[PDB]
Amino acid sequence: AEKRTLIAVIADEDTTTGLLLAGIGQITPETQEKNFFVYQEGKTTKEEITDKFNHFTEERDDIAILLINQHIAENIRARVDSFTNAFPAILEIPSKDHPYDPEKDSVLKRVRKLF
Amino acid sequence: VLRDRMKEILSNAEELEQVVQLVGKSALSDSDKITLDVATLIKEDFLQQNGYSTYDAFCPIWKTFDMMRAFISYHDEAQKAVANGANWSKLADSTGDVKHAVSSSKFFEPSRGEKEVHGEFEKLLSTMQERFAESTD
Amino acid sequence: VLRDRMKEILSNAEELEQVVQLVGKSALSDSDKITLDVATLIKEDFLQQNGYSTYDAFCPIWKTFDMMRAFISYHDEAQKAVANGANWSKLADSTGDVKHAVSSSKFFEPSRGEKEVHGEFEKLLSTMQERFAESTD
Amino acid sequence: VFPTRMTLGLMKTKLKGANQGYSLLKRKSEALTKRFRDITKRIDDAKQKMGRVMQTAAFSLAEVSYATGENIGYQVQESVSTARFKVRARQENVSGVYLSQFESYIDPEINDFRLTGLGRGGQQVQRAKEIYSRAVETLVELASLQTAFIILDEVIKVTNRRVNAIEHVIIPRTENTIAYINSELDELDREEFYRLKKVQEKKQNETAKL
Amino acid sequence: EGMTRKDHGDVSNQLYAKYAIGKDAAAMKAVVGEEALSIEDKLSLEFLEKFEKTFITQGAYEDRTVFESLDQAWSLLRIYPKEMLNRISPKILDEFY
Amino acid sequence: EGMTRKDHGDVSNQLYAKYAIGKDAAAMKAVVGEEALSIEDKLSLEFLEKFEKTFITQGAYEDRTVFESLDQAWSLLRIYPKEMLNRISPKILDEFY
Repeated sequence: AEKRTLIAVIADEDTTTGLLLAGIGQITPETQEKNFFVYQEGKTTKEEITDKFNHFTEERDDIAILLINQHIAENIRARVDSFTNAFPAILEIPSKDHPYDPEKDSVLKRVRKLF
Repeated sequence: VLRDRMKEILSNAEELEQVVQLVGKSALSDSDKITLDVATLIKEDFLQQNGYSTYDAFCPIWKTFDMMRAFISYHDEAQKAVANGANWSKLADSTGDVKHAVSSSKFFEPSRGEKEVHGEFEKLLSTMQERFAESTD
Repeated sequence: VLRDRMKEILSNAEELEQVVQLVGKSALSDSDKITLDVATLIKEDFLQQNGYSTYDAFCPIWKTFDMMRAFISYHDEAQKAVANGANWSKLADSTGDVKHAVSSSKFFEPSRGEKEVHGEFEKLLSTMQERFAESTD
Repeated sequence: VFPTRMTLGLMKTKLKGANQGYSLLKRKSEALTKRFRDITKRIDDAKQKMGRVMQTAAFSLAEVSYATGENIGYQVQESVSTARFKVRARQENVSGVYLSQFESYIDPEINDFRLTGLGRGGQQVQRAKEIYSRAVETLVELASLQTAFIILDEVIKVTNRRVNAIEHVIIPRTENTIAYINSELDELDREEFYRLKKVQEKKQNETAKL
Repeated sequence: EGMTRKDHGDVSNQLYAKYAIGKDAAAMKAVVGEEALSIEDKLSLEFLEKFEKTFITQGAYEDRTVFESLDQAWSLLRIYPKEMLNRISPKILDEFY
Repeated sequence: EGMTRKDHGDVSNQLYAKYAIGKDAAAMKAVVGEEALSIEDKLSLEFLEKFEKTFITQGAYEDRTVFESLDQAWSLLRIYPKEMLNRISPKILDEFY
């Protein structure tokens, strides 16, 4: 229903800055927390990506679409595969310095079973 | 005229009902809901009668003509409104006040005059058209 | 007290089974999974009198009662556990030994502590208690 | 097991129900599979389109940051406390089932951000936002299709289950019940005729002989 | 009258109508699932159970006045609006709702 | 012959098959909607009502031979394209569509 209007970001630093220029994330007024997770290569933890994914998918239900870079999604693969709902939607889009690779994409794995 | 149309509503309604049970519907065309809805009314006003309540089973042949006349008219406006655009939920809700009155008009029998065509029904007809306009726009 | 719960379990089992068939085991709730397992166990351990070594040995009302204490106990503690958050898989694998024991209990001759309460049945009651607790937190 | 009298009336309408329902479920599956093939092809395309739109924009953002001489992304995160581009949920009927769709609307909470003033280097940052606002919008409209696609996959499974269920269980259950009751019902009727006849032969004979 | 009310035949009729639907709502659940079920059918399901284990379930040394029976019946029947109830005169249903 | 056409057999085939698909189309429509209905179904939806209201529906003193029946057949069929009408020889069709 119409109660979800936020876009959360899991993306690399430069990509998250861009998305934010367009304006799609924010610091919520009901919880004081971003709707974005700023990530850097080789300088942030594998655990933190996990926490963010859960938080936006299951402990937040006001996120409409969660964008996630395939490369970052890969780190936390178990958790991406395991969220199977459509509310919120989970959408892997190609990461930075990488074109479309079908082997990192959680949704395409679901589609394989049955047609 | 009405008679064929009374039969026509009840017939399509029957068929639609097996399709709701069998497939276990996830949607309906906006017209078909109207057919089902108009049939429910037929059930109350004619089919539900009690032979020891004489307020709930008595009508002269003309009174019967006027009540059925009202129904067949409601179907006729409703089919046009979807066609000109308007959602079913819009159709049902905006028609509203006259829909209650026709439902509840089965609690009447001649007692406002020795007359077999009443002001009760004649008033409803003009108000029903007025309701239709609202639904459509 | 045990007879009433026992009747209920079988009565629900049949109905729940019809949903597994048609819809699949994807429409179930967790407590309903529990009712399915305990039921399968009852089917085998009382109703079957077919051997696997020896045709089954004299079981009295006293023996029969102990079996009922262990099945009914399994069901209560397990449903509490799932209600209170816990894996299905954790609970079923854990009961394990206890299930093998009740199956084969009837082949063994009556009195194994007493006719009244066997040591073999007495000990399971503790095992369930120990499991319920591990599961909960 | 079942009545031996007038199971035929309820059972007859079930049987017809079943074969009629089956045919119909097949058309609903055929429609669901029909759309499914099409969206799978459209979605793979849309992944590359989004990849590119993000990448070309993303690089321009990288260039703007190194050329001016400072890292902007920190300042941008601090300024933002509303989301400009938001979405409105709507249901669109595709096949029997309603899927969820998103239509973006742009709300004027914020126009740019209050951080640009970096003299000559500041024009590079202002322009960078203009290029990105347009890129994000391509992603969002494309992103809507992704949502429906996950929704279709969940529905098809319920639908494949039903088409099997009717054929395999219901239809032979109706057949066995109707025929077995039909056969018992006719038997009661036939034996009666034989019993009436048997006593009447006794009667006829007795009358006839002197 | 004076230990069986006027509303007696009215209330019976209503109690059967909600029960017919409740029985059917069980049947649609078996075959398809929650696919042809809805807010109306879901109420009816609740109705079929509450009625079965409260109205019909009594003792075998319980003496129940025709006045008692009617009082209990109305209490149970609160599950749908007044406008969904039209198997009863709108006069009677206000007094005894 | 001389009181039928040889085109009689070809039209009996066409008339039959489209009326059957139309019966299927009615049921389909109700589930899918009109906002998801197939373009072939729409032609079949219309065909169902015209075959009933022209070929079947007729007056209590109307009279028909095979030629008259045959003219009315082609006006129902005209609405389908030629490539959906393929149980008919290309000869007949190019003359009566």
